[PDB]
Amino acid sequence: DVNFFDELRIGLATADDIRNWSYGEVKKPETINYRTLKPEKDGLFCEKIFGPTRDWECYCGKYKRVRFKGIICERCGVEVTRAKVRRERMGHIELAAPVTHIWYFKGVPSRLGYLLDLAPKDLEKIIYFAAYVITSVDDEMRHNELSTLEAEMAVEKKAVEDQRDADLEARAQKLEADLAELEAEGAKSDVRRKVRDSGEREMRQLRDRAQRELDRLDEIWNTFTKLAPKQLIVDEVLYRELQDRYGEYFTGAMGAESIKKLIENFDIDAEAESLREVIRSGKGQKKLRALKRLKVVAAFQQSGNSPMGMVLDAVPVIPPELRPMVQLDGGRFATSDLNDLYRRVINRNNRLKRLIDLGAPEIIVNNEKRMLQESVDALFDNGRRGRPVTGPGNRPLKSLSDLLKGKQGRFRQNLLGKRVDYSGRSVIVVGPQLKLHQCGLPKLMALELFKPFVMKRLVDLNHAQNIKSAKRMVERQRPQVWDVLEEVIAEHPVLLNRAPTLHRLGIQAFEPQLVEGKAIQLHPLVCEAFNADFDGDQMAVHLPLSAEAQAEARILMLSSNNILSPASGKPLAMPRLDMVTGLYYLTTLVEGATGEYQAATKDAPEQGVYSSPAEAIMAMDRGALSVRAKIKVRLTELRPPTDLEAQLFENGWKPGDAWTAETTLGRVMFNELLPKSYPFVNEQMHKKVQARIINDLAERFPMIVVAQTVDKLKDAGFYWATRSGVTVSMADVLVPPQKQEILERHEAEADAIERKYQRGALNHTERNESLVKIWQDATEEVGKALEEFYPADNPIITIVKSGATTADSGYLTRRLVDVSQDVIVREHDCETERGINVTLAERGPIRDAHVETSAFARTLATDAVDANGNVIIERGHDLGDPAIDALLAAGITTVKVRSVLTCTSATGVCAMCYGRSMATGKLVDIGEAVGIVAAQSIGEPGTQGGLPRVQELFEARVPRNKAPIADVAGRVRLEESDKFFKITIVPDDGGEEVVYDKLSKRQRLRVIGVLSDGDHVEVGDQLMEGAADPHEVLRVQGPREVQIHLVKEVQEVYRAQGVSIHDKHIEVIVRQMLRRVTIIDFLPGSLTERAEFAAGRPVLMGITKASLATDSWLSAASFQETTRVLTDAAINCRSDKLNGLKENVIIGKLIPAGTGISRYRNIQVQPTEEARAA
Ligand SMILES: [Zn+2]
Ligand SMILES: [Zn+2]
Repeated sequence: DVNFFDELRIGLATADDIRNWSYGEVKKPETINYRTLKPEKDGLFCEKIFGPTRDWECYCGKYKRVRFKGIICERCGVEVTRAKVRRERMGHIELAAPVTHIWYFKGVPSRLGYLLDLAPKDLEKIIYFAAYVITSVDDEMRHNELSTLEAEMAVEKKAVEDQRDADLEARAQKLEADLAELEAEGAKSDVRRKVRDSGEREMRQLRDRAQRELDRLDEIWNTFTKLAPKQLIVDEVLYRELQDRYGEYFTGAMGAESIKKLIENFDIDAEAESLREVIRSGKGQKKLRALKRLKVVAAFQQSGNSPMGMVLDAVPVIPPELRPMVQLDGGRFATSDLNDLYRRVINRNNRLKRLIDLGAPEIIVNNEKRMLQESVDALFDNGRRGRPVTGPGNRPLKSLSDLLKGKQGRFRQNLLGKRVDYSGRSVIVVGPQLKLHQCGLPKLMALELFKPFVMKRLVDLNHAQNIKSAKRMVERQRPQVWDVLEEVIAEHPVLLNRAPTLHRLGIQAFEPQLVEGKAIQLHPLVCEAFNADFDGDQMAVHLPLSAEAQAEARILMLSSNNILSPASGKPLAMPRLDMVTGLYYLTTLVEGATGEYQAATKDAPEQGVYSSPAEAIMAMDRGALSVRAKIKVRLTELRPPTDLEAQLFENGWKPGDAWTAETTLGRVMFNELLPKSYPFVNEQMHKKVQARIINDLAERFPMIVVAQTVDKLKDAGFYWATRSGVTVSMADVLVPPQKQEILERHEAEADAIERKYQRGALNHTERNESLVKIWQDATEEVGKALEEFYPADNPIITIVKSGATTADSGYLTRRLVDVSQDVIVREHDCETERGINVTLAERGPIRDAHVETSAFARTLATDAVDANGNVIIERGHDLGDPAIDALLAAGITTVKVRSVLTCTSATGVCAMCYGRSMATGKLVDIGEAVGIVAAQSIGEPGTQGGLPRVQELFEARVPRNKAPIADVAGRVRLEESDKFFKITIVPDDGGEEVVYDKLSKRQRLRVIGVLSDGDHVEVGDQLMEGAADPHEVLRVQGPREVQIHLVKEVQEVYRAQGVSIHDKHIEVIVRQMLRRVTIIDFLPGSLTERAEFAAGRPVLMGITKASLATDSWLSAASFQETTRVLTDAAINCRSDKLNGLKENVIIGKLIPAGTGISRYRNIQVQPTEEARAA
């Protein structure tokens, strides 16, 4: 209970370790008495072994008081201690015969098979009593008596030969005399042939019968002469022969005990040195099988674990409370399957003792041992071999393997989650009147949620004197407690979350406000992040308790601090669907509106101007001014545009100054919502515009400003969405009757052309092309009507013009997370000069469309200067959007920017290489777990040329349809075989021509225009449109290029669906694929870390393979291939440093990211001496 450890080591549990764990051997397969329902002595649940059922009470009760702690009762053998030990103490079962641990024997690849060099099929026949095996052979005695045995054996083989030849002549003698005697008597020719045919077969059968024994004897002599330990005999009559004669030279057995003997007479070191020598002689299958086999042999040599652990002499029994036997409510009983699996083991084990003691033919005994062997396999991993053990209803029993994994739908649930106190949920309803940092909380829910809190305040203010009175006071919902609730709730944040949780914005903090009703009121702007429809969705509420937790909610997870998508940097809390149309209408400009500005001439002065913005309101309330009119007024509090601001002042400003411009009264009221410092906009507030303006604000103003500014756009957006006058009815939804009639000629002409196609006037391609012209004619016709058909001021069009309008992908996101979770910023700067080139909106006489996801939010590796001229931007600059335009003037077409691919940080990555945090808009903060955020940023749209191609890339699999890349630079010769293509590259060396043999015409050539014969080609160009083998480009272009390629492919898929993911997210995932280099040979094994590293090569491997290769063994176990990881980890005897965050989550430690880093969890908070005086 120290809560802070360092390592976690695993190793094969020996028979002694098991005996040391156990608190007593369970001897009987008895659960509990059928009458008293008390635990039966010496059986499962035995209180003597595992512990008491009641705290400080022995079984008989002689010592039933709270005293006598840790004293064993001399009548029932029960220790006097808390009943909790009934969940910590184990038992054991002493096996009358050894047994194999199914994990090391059957788990692929066979650990025992590779350890003793026995094929798995052969090994299976040994442990399950299908064939004998030679344990020991005495050479010297055999060699000395070899002569006599040979002589005696020859005599025997001859005696058979003398008999065989002597028998055949007798039958032939009879037939010779018999057939002739029958021939003497009148008989048909066929009769003689039948007898002779029978006689010939009779002889044939007789010689072959003697030949059989000759081959048998020969096999006996050969098998004896070449007898050697580890040999296997399946005949069982041959073996019987070897025992009756020559029985003193050799020894053989079956089952686990023979396997145990071979391990006893086994020299790892002796063997370990032979196989090390064996690797050099024959390269191929022999050395390969030796290479694989040595890994296990070396693991046993380096570690102190005895390979004897693979065969158990004792079996551990899990505590009872984890396999509990419980009396169900309603009279029935329920119990774990382990008890029936343990029952099989102990039942058969005891019967064996019986059989052994009685003395029984080996068949009966061996049959019992095999049964015992199988019962332990079922106990550990049921069904792993043969038909699984089934109970009633033919359902397989839950083995230990199943319950550790979760093989019966338990693992998923463990990472499906664990439940938590101080929580609740309910259906959500819209909260249009809430501030962004607030949420509506049903009073009842907030009551039960804060129950403990309001209880203390209810007692302190002496409404009730004792705590018991406070509990009943809240339980009965006394009217006095509602005043104490607002006091405990004040400035106490809560966490809202809606499943499924895709990105980190799926959980946010809010200021709880007590509300009437049983529904949660959610702010309307956060619907985007939660993907929360109001069709009846429910949301969960959690209550942060500790100071650190509350602070994390106020600072890290607060609603108004998280506005920008942590994937694209785009704003999410930006208005949508209602406020868009409302703001669109407010700012729109209508010609000839009431009060329209008119520059009156020669009879009166202009009538469109107005004294101040307030006056226009009085003209709008009266019928004088339409908010959407083109009037002009003089504003004294808004800031003028940039271009017009220079002409007017250029030296001072207009906090109290005035100025005139012509805009809609609405466009005025709109700009009032923005900050005072922001320049006037004066535009129809299109959907796209609001994104621009909101983006700009995030860069120029703090968060609180944008939060309050978006709050003001919500109110205005809604208010004018109601006065918008947008409703559906018969007229608007009506589809034009003329469109249906015009298509009749459209459909008759497309069909009339089909009647001419059959006649022979079709011309076979123009006809098909002409039909498209007909079909295209209707498309043109609908456009000819569409805007003219429905009045420009149509509410359906206005909604369009304004812009207002599963687990398979989450399966991929899980592998993404598990491969990148340990990637966190660990230092501000690694100081590396390396970087990568960005195209930066090239091809101009023109900005690249993908600059926002490749160049935005980066940092320069080298200064950017435009020659001839001054340096445009200094290295290490943030490369904001304003910087791009400044860079655009210089005419630059490439930029070097730092990246996590080139970062040299020993641990994790550095801030400067990572760059700007998408959520904060500033430099990324040390400790940010950019890996998890990256996996989410990629996984979320996964549910949204699709997921198979993306999964094909991240898993590093050979492309579905392979496409060749250029192996060397030079010109290209193109040839066309029948149904094939040949592509020869004539190098500029010019050396050996590179020929790409056979290429399906179905997978046509790539494009520059389309490639032709004789074009120049570089060292990495893709020759045909398709997916190039990532392992191919790796060996060709090197690690730095494979990353550039993969990112280009992944981002192209997401770009195809209109998803904006910044490259750095994808890069974080790719970086983890090239971290290891294969050695396998100057070193023992391949795939050591690049930093860990006698020549090795750069390696490309999938996320699933890369994540399973992590140094933590319990992280790889909770991920995939559970049984496999433990077996290899137990053998190697690995120790986990508990460095990654997954591990700490399991044991309950602080994750080494965010508020858990060393630098951040050791802050000392003391008040300055200067402040205390006050
Ligand atoms: Zn007792
Ligand atoms: Zn770096």
